[PDB]
Amino acid sequence: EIPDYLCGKISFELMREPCITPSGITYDRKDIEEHLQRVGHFDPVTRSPLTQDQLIPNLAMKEVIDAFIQENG
Amino acid sequence: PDYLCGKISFELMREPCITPSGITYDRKDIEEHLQRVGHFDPVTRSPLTQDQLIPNLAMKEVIDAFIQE
Amino acid sequence: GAMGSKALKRIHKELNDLARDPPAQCSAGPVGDDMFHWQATIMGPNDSPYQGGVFFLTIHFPTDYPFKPPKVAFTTRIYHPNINSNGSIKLDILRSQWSPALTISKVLLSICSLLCDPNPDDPLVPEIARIYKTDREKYNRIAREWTQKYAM
Ligand SMILES: [Cl-]
Ligand SMILES: [Cl-]
Repeated sequence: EIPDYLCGKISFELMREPCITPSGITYDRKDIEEHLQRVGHFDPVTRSPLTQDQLIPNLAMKEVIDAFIQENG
Repeated sequence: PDYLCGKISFELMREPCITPSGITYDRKDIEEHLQRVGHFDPVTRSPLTQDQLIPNLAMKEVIDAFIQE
Repeated sequence: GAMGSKALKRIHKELNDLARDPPAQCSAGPVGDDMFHWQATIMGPNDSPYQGGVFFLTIHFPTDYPFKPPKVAFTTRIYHPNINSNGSIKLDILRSQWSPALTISKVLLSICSLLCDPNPDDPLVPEIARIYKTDREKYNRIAREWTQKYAM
């Protein structure tokens, strides 16, 4: 079973390319990019204004997630 | 696990902080660095200031579960 | 990000309020292009042995400001039971009694109060606190000598 901080706030699945917003919130890249294009330019959780270019790769989470794969699925 | 450890402290972090370069440091270390070494990222060397530091809330949840082990 | 921008807008707001209504004997503001790093000036209060001296302080705001206190230290040497040779200030507002409703203006007022009225019973420098409590004539003498040697 998966922990929650590994799963996407939007995707509800294991994150594959985690980005973190200026609020400190981490999303899977495709899902947050799809939210920004279809819903609006705001953080799904904090609601503060958000654009695609402000997403930051959460590099430490990417290796946390990779280590989960290397243990199970 | 090297990834729970800071890129300055080289120790497990209590307050993970990420930079626009996407590198996570323990807060005290990165802030001391910015205030008294220079306004730059110690690993990428790109320009960085205190207000660009972003709490790495996901990484904090990781450390919390490892502590309970 | 959100947090840093929030801190910046509040530091900015506190700077503006302070320049619009300066204290007569004090000042504080960013040293250059860095809003998180200020310098302050305190005139030694008349009716105290710091009379006539000028004291400079550095202020570093945290990224969590206003939800963490600023870091404040003297860069001018001063003889005081709650201020040490590194310039560190033992003062409640800067430690356990911080509130996000307080401001740098209130930090400066509190430090001035501290210079007029030490807290020797909770000392940072115990020997100075002892001379303060047991021999105020000597404390005043040495404090004025330090004011003349280091702040005039
Ligand atoms: Cl997501
Ligand atoms: Cl670090």
